[PDB]
Amino acid sequence: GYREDLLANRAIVKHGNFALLTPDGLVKNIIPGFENCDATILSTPKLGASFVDYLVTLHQNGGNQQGFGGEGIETFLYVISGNITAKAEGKTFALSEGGYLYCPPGSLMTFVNAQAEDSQIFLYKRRYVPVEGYAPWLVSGNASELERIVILLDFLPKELGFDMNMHILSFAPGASHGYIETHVQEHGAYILSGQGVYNLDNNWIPVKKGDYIFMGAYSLQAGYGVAFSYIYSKDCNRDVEI
Repeated sequence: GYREDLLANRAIVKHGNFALLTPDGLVKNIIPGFENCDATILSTPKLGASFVDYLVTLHQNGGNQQGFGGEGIETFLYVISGNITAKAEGKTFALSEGGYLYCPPGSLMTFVNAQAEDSQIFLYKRRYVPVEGYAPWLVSGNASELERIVILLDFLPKELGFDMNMHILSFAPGASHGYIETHVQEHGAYILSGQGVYNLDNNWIPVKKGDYIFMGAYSLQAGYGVAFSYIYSKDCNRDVEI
């Protein structure tokens, strides 16, 4: 049989713990402000996340010219593929694959497909948490130009001004290393490329390009290549308010 039919139907959920979503096999979301593009909402508080993230494929002139952000809301955009034109804080950014844009609270973001063919984007937003004597700021660039800490990438500054960060993990084929972790902090991962196997709630699940995974608070993760790379969020630098 076709390797594909085998991997058909993997969308599993364990609210608050984890969820494997396959945005493909999902109904599109009609979100005001988004024109000529298919938007599909992923993690949301109703799933337990303290953020909302999206996967959006932009058709010709697809994007959001209305302004994505919101008051007290910070956002982050990542060009999965194609070319778009983002705008924020009066500036303009020509983002190509790997191009990213972070906006501090308040600085609405707009973006549109900059090419003829479809451009695919990954969106993320959360309610920013201010701390005395600090503040975040607009950050933009391309993954290519990022440090190369297997390879870990840190998209945002580590300063307390920031209360979150986006990362990309890559695993070359002949790799002998794998991913693992336990955490109080949630995670939202979108598999950028390759194919691998994850171990969420003690069960192995083949994972692949296009898949999305919600790792809830207080969960154990693990995965390995089989180039396997994925982008993922992570809140940080903050105490827990009660």
